[PDB]
Amino acid sequence: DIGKYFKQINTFINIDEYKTIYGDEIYKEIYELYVERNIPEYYERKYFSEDIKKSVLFDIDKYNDVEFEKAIKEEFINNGVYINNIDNTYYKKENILIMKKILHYFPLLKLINNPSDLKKLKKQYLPLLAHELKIFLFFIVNITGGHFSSVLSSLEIQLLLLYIFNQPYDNVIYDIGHQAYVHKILTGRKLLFLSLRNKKGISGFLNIFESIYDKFGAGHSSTSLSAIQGYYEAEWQVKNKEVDKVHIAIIGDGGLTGGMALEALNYISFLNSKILIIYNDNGQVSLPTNAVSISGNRPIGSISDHLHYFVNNIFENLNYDYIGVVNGNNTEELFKVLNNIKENKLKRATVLHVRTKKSNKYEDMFSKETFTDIYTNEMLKYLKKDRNIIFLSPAMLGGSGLVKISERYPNNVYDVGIAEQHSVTFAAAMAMNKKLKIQLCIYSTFLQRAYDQIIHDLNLQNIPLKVIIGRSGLVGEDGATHQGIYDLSYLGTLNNAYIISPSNQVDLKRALRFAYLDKDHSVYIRIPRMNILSDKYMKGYLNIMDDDNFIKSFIGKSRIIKMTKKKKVCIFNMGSMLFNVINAIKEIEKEQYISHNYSFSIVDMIFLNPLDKNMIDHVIKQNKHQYLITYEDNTIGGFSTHFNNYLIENNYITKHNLYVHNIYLSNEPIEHASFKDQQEVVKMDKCSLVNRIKNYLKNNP
Amino acid sequence: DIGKYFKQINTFINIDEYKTIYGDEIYKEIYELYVERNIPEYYERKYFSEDIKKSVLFDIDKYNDVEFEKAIKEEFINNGVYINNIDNTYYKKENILIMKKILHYFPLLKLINNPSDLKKLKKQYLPLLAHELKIFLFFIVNITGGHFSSVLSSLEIQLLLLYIFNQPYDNVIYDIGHQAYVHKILTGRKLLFLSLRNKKGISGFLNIFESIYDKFGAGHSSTSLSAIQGYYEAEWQVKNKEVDKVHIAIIGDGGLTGGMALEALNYISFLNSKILIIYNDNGQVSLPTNAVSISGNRPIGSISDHLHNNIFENLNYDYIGVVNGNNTEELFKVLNNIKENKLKRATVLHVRTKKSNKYEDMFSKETFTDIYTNEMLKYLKKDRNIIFLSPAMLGGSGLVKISERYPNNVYDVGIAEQHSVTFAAAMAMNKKLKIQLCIYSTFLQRAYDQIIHDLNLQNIPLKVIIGRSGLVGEDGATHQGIYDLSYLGTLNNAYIISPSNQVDLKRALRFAYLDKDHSVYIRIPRMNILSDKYMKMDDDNFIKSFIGKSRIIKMTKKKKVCIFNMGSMLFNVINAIKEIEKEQYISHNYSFSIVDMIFLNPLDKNMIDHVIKQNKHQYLITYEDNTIGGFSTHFNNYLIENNYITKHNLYVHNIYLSNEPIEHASFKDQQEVVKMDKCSLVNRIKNYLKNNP
Ligand SMILES: Cc1ncc(C[n+]2csc(CCOP(=O)(O)OP(=O)(O)O)c2C)c(N)n1
Ligand SMILES: Cc1ncc(C[n+]2csc(CCOP(=O)(O)OP(=O)(O)O)c2C)c(N)n1
Ligand SMILES: [Mg+2]
Ligand SMILES: [Mg+2]
Repeated sequence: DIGKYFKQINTFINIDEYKTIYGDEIYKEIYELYVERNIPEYYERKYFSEDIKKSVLFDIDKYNDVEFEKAIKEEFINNGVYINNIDNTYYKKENILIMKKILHYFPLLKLINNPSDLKKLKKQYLPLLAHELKIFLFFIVNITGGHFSSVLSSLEIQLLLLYIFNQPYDNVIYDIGHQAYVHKILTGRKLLFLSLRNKKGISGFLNIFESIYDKFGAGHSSTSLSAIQGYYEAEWQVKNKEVDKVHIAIIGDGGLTGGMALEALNYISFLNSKILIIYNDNGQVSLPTNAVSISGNRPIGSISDHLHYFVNNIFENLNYDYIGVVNGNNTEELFKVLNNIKENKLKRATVLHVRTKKSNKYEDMFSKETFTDIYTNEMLKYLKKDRNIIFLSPAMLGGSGLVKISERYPNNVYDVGIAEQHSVTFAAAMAMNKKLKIQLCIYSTFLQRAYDQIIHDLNLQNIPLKVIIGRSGLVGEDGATHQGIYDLSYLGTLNNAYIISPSNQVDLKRALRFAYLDKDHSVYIRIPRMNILSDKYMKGYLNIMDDDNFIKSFIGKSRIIKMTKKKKVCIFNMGSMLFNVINAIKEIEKEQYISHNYSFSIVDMIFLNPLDKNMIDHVIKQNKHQYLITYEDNTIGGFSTHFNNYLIENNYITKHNLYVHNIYLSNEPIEHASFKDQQEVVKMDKCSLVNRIKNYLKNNP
Repeated sequence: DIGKYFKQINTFINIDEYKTIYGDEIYKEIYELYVERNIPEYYERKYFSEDIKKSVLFDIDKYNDVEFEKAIKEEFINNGVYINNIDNTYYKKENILIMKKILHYFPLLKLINNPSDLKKLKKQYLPLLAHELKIFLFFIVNITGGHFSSVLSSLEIQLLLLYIFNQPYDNVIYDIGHQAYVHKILTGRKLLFLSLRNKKGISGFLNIFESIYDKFGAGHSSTSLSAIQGYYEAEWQVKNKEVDKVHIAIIGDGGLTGGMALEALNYISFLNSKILIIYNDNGQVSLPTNAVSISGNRPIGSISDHLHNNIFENLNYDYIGVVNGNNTEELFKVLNNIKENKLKRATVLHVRTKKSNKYEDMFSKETFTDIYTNEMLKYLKKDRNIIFLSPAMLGGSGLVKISERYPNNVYDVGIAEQHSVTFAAAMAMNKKLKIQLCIYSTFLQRAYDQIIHDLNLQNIPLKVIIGRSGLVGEDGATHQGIYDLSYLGTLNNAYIISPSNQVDLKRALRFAYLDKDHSVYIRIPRMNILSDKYMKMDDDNFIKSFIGKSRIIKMTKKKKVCIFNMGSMLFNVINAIKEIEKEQYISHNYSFSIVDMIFLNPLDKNMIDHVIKQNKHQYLITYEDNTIGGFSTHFNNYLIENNYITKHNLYVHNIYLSNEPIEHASFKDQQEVVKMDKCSLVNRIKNYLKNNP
């Protein structure tokens, strides 16, 4: 029985305040439908002004598998879902059965699948539907995972934008897309929601390849305003060269802190684009915000404090029509305002300030701890003796591991909001002080915004700034928007840039000890989004001093993993997926053919600038290895470039008759899936490795 | 005679308004010193409170060459100039003699060489000095080149900041650094100002390797506020772990339009950093602003409209009202009050200012940007659905002639590279329009998360025009476009075209016009089009014959060596090949072939394998106008995929721009420095051939 889960979900929701917010009649309706479980016999007549064409969910028992699959495919196509991008296993008969079992406990939600079925609900009962969605999320994101609180924050906004305006004819764009689950539910994607953030399933972000209701997809913030202005200006130019559409952008307080968002706001006002900007004010700018920083728990930004006090303001100074602070969780008042905007027309850009609420084997080779925990522990140890370490983060204190540092040394942490560019330049200016050590913690994907500051402001001036790069390699369920696979490819193009790519926690400790002791080098350390390897794995597989000796023994000193005449093949591993190479090598030697006609050596590279050419020439010229295969956890242009270019410098292929091969993550969007599945997709896992090495050995003898 | 130049400069400067701005006494002093040329005999007593220790500029005749060089080196070192970073020829005896000749015509400027010598001038005569600088720039930038109007815009700001505050103890940071010539003049670098934006001379931007008075180098806008906040927070943390110094940032209206500047402003207010922000309001946001865009000549930004409780007051800033920037007395009053007191809160001093008041035989006068403009206008004549965008670089990108004639077709977004790329991408999802984004190579470095995450990930068919690719020249290392192929080549769903001459550029433009399903990048170089003397179809046929179709330049048994050229430096390879065969040894033991590659994605492996398996070439050398990770990566990796080097006895070499800061110099000198010129090419190829036989 699943009813106990729904009862517990309802208990977790404060039902008493429903009366005060809405009214006695609304409270009674909600209590009867969702608490007393009293459903009318003809509730469709009571709650809907017109009859609704039901889905194939209620005619499932009368279908064979082939016909049922064809019918569900046609239904998804007619509701705008590009079903060919979803694996068929998802829309089978059993999955639809499970979804029906879930939806039977939702009298109004089980009968709504498209905006047309939404508009047949009586307006006065809109809060009731808003309650059902609230339970549904609590049942789905609990099982599949993803962003939760932000979805509840803007539930009424999505509901009312679907109810009132005519999408997809009218353009509506969200900012980060991690809170638009309700938008997906009422646009034809409800039945597939059990496949959230899996292989060939529903993404956690809006995608222009899932449906037509997703005008622009994003996972990086501060993008909605520019995107919606582009939509408005294109739809204005098309008519000019020959605007009944309503262009709406929903951006939160945190998103507006980003520079691109501010530029877009300024330009939207400047051009006077008839865009409604729903500023979702919720009190959260960074992740998280309750953490104590150098500026307290206050949300980051003078705009945030000004708007909280104002609850002429900033928007009015920028020549915006301002509708006062309107509750975002009140369907009545927001309905009034949005319906007025619909019936009328925007004669100038308008900001609808809205207040909302937020709080209200493979497995045996990885332990529970994370590399970021190791980073935090080392930084705490180094802070215990030296207080001149300054940490910065672009609104990612929790992910970067700085929260435990901000609590204990609040004056040592600067949370600049979503200000990657500002974070880099600020930290660089703070690193010019020889009496301070500055470490900047930023994700691999977010450094793509600040590469220009890394090059122009940090690399030209040789400023000794330490940059900690988190979430490097394959992230997992977040998707292609969060793929940290461009670190070595863009950092390796710069001089003065020491780059360290630890594979296990020991190399991470040594890299951070070097960064602590170093005072004249800009050092980047690539921390993977991965658990630390197990000690048993380190001993069995990896086979694993004063200041001057350590510094001499660390920089550019690669670690040796494994060391009719056989052909000798050496693999140069750079990155964090060395475990795949080790297991592939352990698997290959079982077969007699390769174990008789070949021998293998594995060399672990921890550096990209400078490179350990001594180890390369030890393998090439001393032990006379034949084949050379690189293995990097990065896309093209990384370690393969440096290894190939060093060999081309010295013309080793002519000298030693070397066959060369390269293995790296493919240059195709690594879609949302698990980390193991992501390894399997790019064919970089153990079995794919053994297959590829066998093919290469047996193709070039 | 040099006096005629000074007379012409005096005529070019409006001296009548000096009376109205300052007063009759100041007008009389200015007219007597600078117009009437009535210089007293003991004017140092009249104008200065204390005596000034003169430089070796007056005792130059008493020295030999070596002793004078040592003395001037010591003088430069004691005035803060890191003279070891400047070529010795710039402080020879003759250069100092010429600078002395120039300075003798400046009664007060010849006697001032450092802040200490500046503070000995009477306050009432500060306008007089402010006039001298105005002439001096009018004489030096005219000879050396660089940014001119912006320096005159903030002349009083720099002069007064030097006069009033204790630099370099107090931290003062400018935004872009193209406006700080007066700051360089009165910090010990005046004598070297003839070597402006030359090889091993003084830069056109503030550099932390030229002097201690430069606290943060610039070149990309929107950086001053973050840098000054970093300085303030470091100075605060040092004291906390154990602020008498004044932290001042001078940022203009255009600089604040950039997103990083806005974030820095918000965060400075948020943390209550005691920073004085001199908002240089001049009415100029983009380059230029008089161009007729979709919004006319109006300066870009609602902040510009609001200014030119305010926005600053809403952001919890102390606001001193609009103060004139060319009035020395009023700004002196305000800044002197700030000095005598001390900021108890972040303060924005709104200030209003004013803005308007052979190698050679192989290049013609036309620039590839002109070709781009002509082609785009020709295409606009038949189709009106072409939309152009640029981040505040209409003149440089070549869009001015497009904005003037099709104002509804151009969106000048200010310094909004990120906004420009995302805006254009969202505008490119409309299948009824063609969107071309024009952006410089270095400025595109700010727009990378949007190129990857927003444009390439969603396969949006946006055309991007990259200007100033390769070596730019006098602008310096901050403007080096040597990362286009290294960061764009890591892109699926991305066609990249790197024309070497105008014909390939026009073909790329025709493809981008006809194409409707690909994101196409075209690398226009900062170079003139090649001379026609040097060089000497339907839609489906052209599209088939263009994409991934490289061009052939030139094509005991001789060893055969082939060079794969990618980029815009093909003329160097052509001349190197023409020169190398003159020697009998190489012309007997080798034969050469040159293949011009125009595409990084998709690649013309047909031409590669034609040279590698049909004509049976032996050696392979790549040549690109880009840094590491560009074409060399793709060529080497393709050869590694097919294992051609092992099976077919290949020697491989690569020639690309060095990964070291290419300092400010001429384009020819910049080619010489990276050893990528003709003579260096012949030397390198000879060495490689004769080292691996
Ligand atoms: C450019 C960028 N930087 C950082 C993040 C990480 N991030 C995700 S949630 C968040 C803050 C969200 O703030 P807001 O816009 O108010 O969203 P809400 O909490 O209202 O959903 C941040 C910094 C991001 N998504 N994009
Ligand atoms: C990041 C960046 N984008 C573009 C440019 C090109 N650019 C040079 S001058 C200028 C505008 C300068 O505006 P403002 O800050 O008012 O300077 P001022 O005219 O006062 O010297 C621009 C966009 C630049 N220098 N930096
Ligand atoms: Mg928030
Ligand atoms: Mg300006």
